[PDB]
Amino acid sequence: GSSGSSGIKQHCRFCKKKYSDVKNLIKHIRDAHDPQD
Ligand SMILES: [Zn+2]
Repeated sequence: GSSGSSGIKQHCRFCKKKYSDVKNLIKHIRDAHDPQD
């Protein structure tokens, strides 16, 4: 009705992908991109 229904939005700008669970996003990057390294 009238209430900001929480909803996180994480997108791998790098590959313009989408991951429901952020935890996966991080693992996906360090696995594919791995820029930090
Ligand atoms: Zn990616």
